[PDB]
Amino acid sequence: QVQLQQSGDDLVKPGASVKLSCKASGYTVTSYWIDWIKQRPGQGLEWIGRIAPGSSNTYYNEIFKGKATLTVDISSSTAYIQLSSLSSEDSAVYFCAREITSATAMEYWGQGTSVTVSSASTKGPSVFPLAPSGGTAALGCLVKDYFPEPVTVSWNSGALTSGVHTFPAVLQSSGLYSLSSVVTVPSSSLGTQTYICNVNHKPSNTKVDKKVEPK
Amino acid sequence: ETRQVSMEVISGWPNPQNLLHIRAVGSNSTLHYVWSSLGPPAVVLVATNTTQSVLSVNWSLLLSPDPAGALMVLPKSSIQFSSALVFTRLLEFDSTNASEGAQPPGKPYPPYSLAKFSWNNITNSLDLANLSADFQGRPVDDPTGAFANGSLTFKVQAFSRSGRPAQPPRLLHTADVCQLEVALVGASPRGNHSLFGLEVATLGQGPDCPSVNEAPAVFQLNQLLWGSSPSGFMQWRPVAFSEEERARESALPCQASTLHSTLASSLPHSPIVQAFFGSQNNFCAFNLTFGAPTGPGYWDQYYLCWSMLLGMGFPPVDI
Amino acid sequence: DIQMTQSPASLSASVGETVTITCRTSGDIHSYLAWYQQKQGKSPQLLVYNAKTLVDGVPSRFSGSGSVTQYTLKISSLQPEDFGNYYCQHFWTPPWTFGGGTKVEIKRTVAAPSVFIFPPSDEQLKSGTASVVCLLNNFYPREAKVQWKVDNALQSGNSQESVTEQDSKDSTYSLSSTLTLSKADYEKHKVYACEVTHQGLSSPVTKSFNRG
Ligand code: NA
Ligand code: NA
Ligand code: NA
Ligand code: NA
Repeated sequence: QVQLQQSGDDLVKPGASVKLSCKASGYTVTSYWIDWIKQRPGQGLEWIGRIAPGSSNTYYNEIFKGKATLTVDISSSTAYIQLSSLSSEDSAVYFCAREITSATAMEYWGQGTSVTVSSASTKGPSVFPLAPSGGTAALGCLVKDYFPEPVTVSWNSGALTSGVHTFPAVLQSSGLYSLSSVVTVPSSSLGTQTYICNVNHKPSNTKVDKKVEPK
Repeated sequence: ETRQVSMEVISGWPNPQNLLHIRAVGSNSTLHYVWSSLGPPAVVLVATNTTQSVLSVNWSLLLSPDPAGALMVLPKSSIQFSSALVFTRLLEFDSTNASEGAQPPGKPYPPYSLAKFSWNNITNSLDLANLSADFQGRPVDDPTGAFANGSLTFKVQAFSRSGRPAQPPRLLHTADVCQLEVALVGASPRGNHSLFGLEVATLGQGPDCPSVNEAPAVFQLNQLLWGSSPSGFMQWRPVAFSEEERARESALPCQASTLHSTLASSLPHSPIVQAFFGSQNNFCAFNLTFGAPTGPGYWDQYYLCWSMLLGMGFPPVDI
Repeated sequence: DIQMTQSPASLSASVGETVTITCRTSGDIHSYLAWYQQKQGKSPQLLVYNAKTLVDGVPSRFSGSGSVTQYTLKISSLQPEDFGNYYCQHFWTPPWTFGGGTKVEIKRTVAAPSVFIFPPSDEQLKSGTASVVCLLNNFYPREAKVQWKVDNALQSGNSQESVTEQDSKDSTYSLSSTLTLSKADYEKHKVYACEVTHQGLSSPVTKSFNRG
């Protein structure tokens, strides 16, 4: 029932600002502090600061003073972080989290919002099937030529999870990303069970379902 | 309306410390106050809905590096309210050229942490007919000899029924409060024109802090409520006295700063609060400062007395 | 500030073993210390707070202890799902920084990959490019070699690989290799093959198709 719902992944230009949001629900928003945490790709966690939603009282890590501004809108139970004067070092996933009652841990975390700082244009993916050629077959989707990261891929709207592998994206020589998601299934299911990969690229608002069939 | 009050001094070995348990039993409730001078002077306040709640003390755990759980009121399910009040620092300001009502009141000296005081043994002071005891102390390290003939005293008194003492400031009590009198006596100021004060911290409810709710100052009343009544509260008059007999002419203003949300790490560490509550970061701190830059002061006789009430339930209606 | 040293930065252990991660601080933090686990692609999850309090729902094989400047996370009877990154965080003097992290890797038996090959889709071929995909599924350890052959000619410089982190059920890796040709180049040749070398195989395994 406690949920922190963060805004969609973003592409932002060098030197611009961006405001990320985190909507809290399932509890009284003014009774707990909210923190923001930064994670660069492949790197560890960095504490940005905290805000008390009732008063807007804040503490900041000195490293982010003037980069980050925390605010809250109490009526909509929404926490915001404004990131200003963006550069490449700001490309990261930003998590909102709710403190525990005692204010000595972060208990509930949002899913994170990825920000990529670049002058390049956003581009949604093309999705192509990887069609199935002891009694297990592999099939998948090729999610190609998108920018920036990330994309998310699910199979049969989340109903298929076992045997799924979604690979890390690779940056192609074009400057666009590509990835594959694959699943192993019973070879005997292939004429009777439909397999659909569901792709979401939030920076371009591109959402695609691709049915994957024996050729 | 009335309560049966028991008071016990609870001692242990090794490393004896002052711990005072006041238990004020009503018809269907008990109020517990646990006062201590282990760390900065502190009180843990617990209200229960049983006449049979008890305090457990594990002395070896209380004195260890991780004292969480060493103090308990049982059964835990009976607890209706719990909090703490800590007196963290004795403040001192040079008020030469400051104006009355300034914040800060003067140029601050380095505060005395009350966690670094040593205390007399409270056993001797316990007066069961008056329901009182006192904690009297001085800094352990005093290279200047400022407390060579000085001390800071916290006098605690409980009450079985409602009443109004004759002695100023004549705060109306009920059976739901203790009275605390704090007195600084005979310590040397570090310069002329010193205003003294106290930093007080409470354990807050959620992230934010309550405000002080507010006739000459001798008939005025300030009140701080932890939450909507019934709940913890403190009440005091905005006056202190600069002479032991508390003549009206010796009265000084007592100004309270605004309450600030404060982390544990910005206060002297309290093993008592950590024993009862575990690690917590929601404190609310404020400074009380006594006196104006001119007029009566601590400087007259090196004497300052201030009184307050601390309670649980509905505040005394002092009118 | 408080300086925190989390150690070790990485550890490798087998299922069923007990391991420990230590966080040392520069000053007494009075048990204001939490531990998190973070799995690949997920938010961190709180395991223990106040040095030693286990969060409800977290398995009892996780325990924390410590006081003053020395704090320890212990994982008893390590399971495959324990793979991932762990972080301490203090809540004493701000800033409330994190330890540098500990990557926990799971040792397991050698397992050879299952290999699959995928021709480009007709949909893709319409747009002038061809991607050929080779999947190496569920293998251990991670070292593996994939070579592409097109009409029996070894390819170089026109492929890219990607590899998963260890699987949370069986501790294996999976790998994709993608060969990228222009459509013209794809339609000039017949036989597309990927050849896979790995410790767990007696000799290289080759999967191929003929365009069509
Ligand atoms: Na966003
Ligand atoms: Na002094
Ligand atoms: Na204390
Ligand atoms: Na005086």
